Amino acid sequence: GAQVSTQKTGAHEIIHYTNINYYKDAASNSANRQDFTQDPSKFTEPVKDVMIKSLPALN
Amino acid sequence: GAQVSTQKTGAHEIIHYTNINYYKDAASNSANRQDFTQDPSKFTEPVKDVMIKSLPALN
Amino acid sequence: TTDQMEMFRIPVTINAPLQQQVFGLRLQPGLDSVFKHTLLGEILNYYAHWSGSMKLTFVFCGSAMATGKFLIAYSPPGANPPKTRKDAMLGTHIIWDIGLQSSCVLCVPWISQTHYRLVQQDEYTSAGYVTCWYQTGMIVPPGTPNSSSIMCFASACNDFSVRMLRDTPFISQDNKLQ
Amino acid sequence: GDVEEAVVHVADTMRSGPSNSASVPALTAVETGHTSQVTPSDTMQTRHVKNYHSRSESTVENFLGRSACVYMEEYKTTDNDVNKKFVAWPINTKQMVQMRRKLEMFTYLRFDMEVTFVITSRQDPGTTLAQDMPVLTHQIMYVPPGGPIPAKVDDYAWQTSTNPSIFWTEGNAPARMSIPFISIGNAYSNFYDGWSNFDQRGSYGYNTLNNLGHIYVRHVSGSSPHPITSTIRVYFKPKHTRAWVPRPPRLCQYKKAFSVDFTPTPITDTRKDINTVT
Amino acid sequence: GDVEEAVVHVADTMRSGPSNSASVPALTAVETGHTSQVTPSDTMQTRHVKNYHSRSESTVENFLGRSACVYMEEYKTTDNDVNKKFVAWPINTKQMVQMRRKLEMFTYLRFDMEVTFVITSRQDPGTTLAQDMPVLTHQIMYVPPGGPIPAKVDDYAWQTSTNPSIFWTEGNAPARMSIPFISIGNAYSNFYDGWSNFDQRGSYGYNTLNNLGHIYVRHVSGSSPHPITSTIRVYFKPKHTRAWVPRPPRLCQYKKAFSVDFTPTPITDTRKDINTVT
Amino acid sequence: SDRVRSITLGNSTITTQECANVVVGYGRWPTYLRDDEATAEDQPTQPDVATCRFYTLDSIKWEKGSVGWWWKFPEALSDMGLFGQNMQYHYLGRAGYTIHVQCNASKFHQGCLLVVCVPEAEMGGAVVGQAFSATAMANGDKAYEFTSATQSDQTKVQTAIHNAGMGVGVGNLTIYPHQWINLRTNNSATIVMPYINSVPMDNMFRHYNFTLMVIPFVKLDYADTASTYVPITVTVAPMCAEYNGLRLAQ
Amino acid sequence: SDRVRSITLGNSTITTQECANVVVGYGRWPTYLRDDEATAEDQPTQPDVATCRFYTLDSIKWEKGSVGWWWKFPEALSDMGLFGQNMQYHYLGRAGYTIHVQCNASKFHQGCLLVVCVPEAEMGGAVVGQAFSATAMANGDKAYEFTSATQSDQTKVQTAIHNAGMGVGVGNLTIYPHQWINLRTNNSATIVMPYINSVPMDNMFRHYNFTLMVIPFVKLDYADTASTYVPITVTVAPMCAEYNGLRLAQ
Ligand SMILES: CN1CCN(Cc2ccc(NCc3ccc(C(F)(F)F)cc3)cc2)CC1
Ligand SMILES: CN1CCN(Cc2ccc(NCc3ccc(C(F)(F)F)cc3)cc2)CC1
Ligand SMILES: CCCCCCCCCCCCCC(=O)O
Ligand SMILES: CCCCCCCCCCCCCC(=O)O
Repeated sequence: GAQVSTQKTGAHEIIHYTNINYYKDAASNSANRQDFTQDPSKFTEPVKDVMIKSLPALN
Repeated sequence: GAQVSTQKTGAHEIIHYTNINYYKDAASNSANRQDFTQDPSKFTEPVKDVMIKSLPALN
Repeated sequence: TTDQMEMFRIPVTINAPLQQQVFGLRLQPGLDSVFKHTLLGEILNYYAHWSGSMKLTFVFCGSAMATGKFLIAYSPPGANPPKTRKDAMLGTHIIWDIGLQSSCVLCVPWISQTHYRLVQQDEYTSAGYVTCWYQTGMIVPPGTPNSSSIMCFASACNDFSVRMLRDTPFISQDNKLQ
Repeated sequence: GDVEEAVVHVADTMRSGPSNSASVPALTAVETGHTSQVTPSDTMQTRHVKNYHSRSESTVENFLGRSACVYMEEYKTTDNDVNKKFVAWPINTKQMVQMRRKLEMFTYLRFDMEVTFVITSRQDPGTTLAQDMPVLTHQIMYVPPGGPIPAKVDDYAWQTSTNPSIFWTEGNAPARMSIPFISIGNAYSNFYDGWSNFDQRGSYGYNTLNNLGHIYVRHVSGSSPHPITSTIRVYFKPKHTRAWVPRPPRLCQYKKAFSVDFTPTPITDTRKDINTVT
Repeated sequence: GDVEEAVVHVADTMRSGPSNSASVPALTAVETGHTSQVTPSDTMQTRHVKNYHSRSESTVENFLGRSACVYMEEYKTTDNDVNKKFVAWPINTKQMVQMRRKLEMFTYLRFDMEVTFVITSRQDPGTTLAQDMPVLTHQIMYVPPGGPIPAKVDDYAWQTSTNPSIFWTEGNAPARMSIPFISIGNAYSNFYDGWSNFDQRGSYGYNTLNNLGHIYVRHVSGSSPHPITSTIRVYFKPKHTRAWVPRPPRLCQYKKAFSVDFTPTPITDTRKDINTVT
Repeated sequence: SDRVRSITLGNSTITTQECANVVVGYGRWPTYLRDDEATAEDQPTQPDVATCRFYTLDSIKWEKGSVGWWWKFPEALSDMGLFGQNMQYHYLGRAGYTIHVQCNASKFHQGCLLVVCVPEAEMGGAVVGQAFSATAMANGDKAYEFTSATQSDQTKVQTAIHNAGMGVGVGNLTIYPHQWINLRTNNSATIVMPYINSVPMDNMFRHYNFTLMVIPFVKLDYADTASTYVPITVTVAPMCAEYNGLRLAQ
Repeated sequence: SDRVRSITLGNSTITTQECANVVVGYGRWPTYLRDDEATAEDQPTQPDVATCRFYTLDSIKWEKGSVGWWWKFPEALSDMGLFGQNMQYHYLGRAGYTIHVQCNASKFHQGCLLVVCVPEAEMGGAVVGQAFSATAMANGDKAYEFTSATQSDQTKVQTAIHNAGMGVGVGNLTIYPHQWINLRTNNSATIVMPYINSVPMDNMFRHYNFTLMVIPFVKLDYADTASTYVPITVTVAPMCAEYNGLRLAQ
């Protein structure tokens, strides 16, 4: 019941670490700071009709 | 001789932990607070003849 | 109440002014004095949060020849409790008819904005009121007592639950027992 | 395979519509001793609700699975009175009200025990306090019933050869230890409605079944030029619990450590009238 | 298998050459509420650039995943005033400005909590300081809402049977502990534009939703011949965080711990004129 | 046993342990308007559990000298709950009703009541050739009393009980849907009335769909008891209500 | 052409020949509550076309010296049509909104307005450490005016425009859903706001879901014309409204 996952490193320069959970409550686990998904559309493009950057904004 | 079992978490939001026993006496083990079976019939329906909720209680 | 046992009986009379109130109470199972020391309130007082529906069962303990009808209504939280039967009947209610079956139940549904409510209830987590009114009145034949009594039973449904174990405030000591 | 791989939400609410039939779930009869099993779906229209609440925290294991203090006492490192330099406590769970009430909600219990000891020391006030003392050490002795009992701090009985003991030094973590189910019967009894003698005479009540032994504590060899006072607190934490025959919680305040004696108390508080709701 | 084997760089720049066409990416209309998605490649010639920068450190988990102090208070081991020998703090995150502002950038939050306690002691000045005291011990008590509250250092309420508590001895590592998501609602609310009573009266603002309980601290049994003062610091560290509805950061200085009251402030600093660049 | 009945509408429930069967109008259960019979074009509103629920009107006293009472609908419910508001804010309306009448007495009382719903119960004035206002026959939830003697005041309806204010024999009202409340064996009457009219929908403030009448055919009687009167209560619940034509209220 | 928009809710329609695109909250369209997120048990009411329709609030004047206005919802609609009645008669409520703001002027006028919906727009009092009643920030449909200078009266909210009564930079309100009304190319703004809260449902009389603000960033200006002011009108339409917990009104 041991998880093996990669660790943060450079771009092009054994980059593995092991984790085990000792407690029966999920709140005791360590921070899951390895997620890097993001989507700015909800705040940058809240319009109904899709607008193309190349075409004029209006007409 | 390691047990792997799930840990308490949310409803719809690696949820595993490992346990090993180090002592030869079962009294030294940790609390087994992961059991959630229950049956209120012994105290709520102690009658001999089964009664249906829909039908009248008497006659 | 000079006699403690009198606390368990709700008085009733024969010639009641039409549409009179029988009783009224706040729905605070863990804080109101009515439910404080009941078998349910005692359990809730060991916790901080609670949720689910409740059952109120009323039993008529009058004569066998007596008859009557009663209206029992539950009013969700609001700015004012009901003052008359017309106000009360707008909320959830049931018409109780006294006959061979001597008891009727009134399931108080779980209507709340939050998944849980505080045992130490406040204005934010208020729960409402429960009241009972005369529907038709009590009628008795000659040679019977002019008064009767009713009793109420409280229990939790199968969807009830509690949370956050805490220490009860009903018991305390000043010195070590010997 | 060097591994062995080893949740019950409350009931949901079903949609209900208008009804008009001879079935009457609302009416019942409490005279049978039967609690009604009606649900809100049986007396009003309801929507379909998926409920994820669970009763995990309401289990007896979790309810009783909390450490609670059961006894404290003070003893001095040096003093004229011999009896004041050590403690001797007959084991019992009736001393402290909170844990007593928590346990007394059931008639019979069967569990393992986890015991933790918290010890603190302080220097007594006086006209001359300047002194230097190394770290103190403490000994905890458990004497099953019938064993020898020490009569003074430096008695021979403190040389335990069979009696379990713990030696602890100040500044470290509190001492901890486990005890199995050590009752002669099949389960502990919080209440005992009976007598000791066969002719209905002698001791009465749960005092008759309390034969768990004693606990003794002392300073190993510390003897300061000036008095020093230490306090010990005992904490019990049931494990692997099982309970039978629940009983109503107590209402009157406790008054004796080995009796049920009480004073009559009102059922509950009062209000202006039966209609007052404000 | 006793193992289970479980990165997104910023956008690159594409080569662009001279252009002459009817397409006009530069011109847009902000009246739509739409932020332009143009890139430097769309308005000038650019070379091909492979970019390895990542936004790992800008995630909300890392931004809020730092322990920050939220409260400190002092209590004495011995004194004439009973209220001065222990602390009683209603839990809230509005006391300290840095963490308050960090949290107030979002409307709703949902996270687990990690609490760490730092305790230090010092001897009060006086005309006579010579004394010898063993190591001190401290107790931290958490009382959910509605529970009994101690009225003095040696009150019976300190015998926790259900209330979690921590006993800590000076000289060891700071105490640490975890708390799950304990809100009655689906998420914490930093702001609440509403009232307490249904007729729009009573308390107003986020003070209405603060019912997290209290924390109490005391010296277990330490009572020195001379006063000793101790200080406790509380640190919060959110874990497994989720946020919704971001809002602009605050500009005016805080003035109340349970209100949004403020004093008007200039938008920003000034300069000599619109053309000054030196 | 078939002598126990339970009715559940909306967030209200009615339970009777002592009742007869249930009469269903002319054999037709209330239902929504069909697509091939409608005339209005705009979508109708269907307040469901908010308007379809039991509403208890005020209670009356039954004395030895009572003659009878009547109520006119939906003017009786015109100012009740959300039903009244929805009536006020709409031009057209349509709904069936369920009527429940409660009356209980000991086994030593005697009496018989007739409960009947009369559709289009047009009434004539006391002084023939003299008009009456819309206050001598409907003023909200209050009940109007019949009279044993011939009415003489010109400002109110002819209340002769034996004619029922309609110029017809009172004993012939059995043709309409009805039930009897006999204290020997009954305590309540239940009638389900579908929507009856010559048009798919109509304004509820201008037109009285039907009238409810309670007449004691056998006068109440008792001897040597402390109870001086027998209260009567009426409960009504609209069914399958739908409204159309939103305008300014009133 | 994409510069013409038409919106049809209930028995009302809105047509604009001169408008920009439509902003949809945070990309979420209003919808009914799901079965696996609800907490209340009793069936919810869904007044459909009776509550979901456009309701035009009172109009304001835009002068050369105007500073801005704000409205708080749903207190603004608390006494409008059947929506207000249904709010009064129920304990819990839930609904999304569609906000339309109208402002038209000739080609020779100049000015820019910011239209933004601020959820949970908690406001502070003028005199710090002094409470205000529920009348200095919401009194029905009337609009409340911002102030250029710092507020001094202790009985009302701090109306400093540059702080927006929330202690934040007025220029940073762009983060919330918003649109601009520029007289050069625009006459109306449309915003669709879904239901945003920390609980599935809430009482609408105790809690202000969101606040609507209109701020002139560029003051109105004109020369040599007979028109002295430019009226502004606001129209709102609840969407997918459903209520629960019938109690006595008020
Ligand atoms: C009245 N209650 C009946 C049940 N009984 C349970 C119980 C049984 C045994 C113990 N032992 C505690 C203990 C004492 C001494 C040591 C020693 F230090 F000697 F090893 C260890 C554990 C506790 C409770 C409780 C009373
Ligand atoms: C205004 N902010 C709302 C969100 N809330 C989050 C939050 C919730 C609970 C805690 N608990 C801290 C804690 C107190 C006491 C103990 C004890 F020592 F009693 F076990 C443990 C943890 C903190 C923050 C913060 C306020
Ligand atoms: C309470 C858990 C203690 C774990 C102690 C360290 C791990 C010992 C077992 C070796 C790792 C194998 C774990 C696994 O089977 O997943
Ligand atoms: C006294 C037991 C000490 C155990 C030390 C940690 C475990 C080391 C072995 C790795 C885990 C495998 C255990 C197993 O075979 O079940």
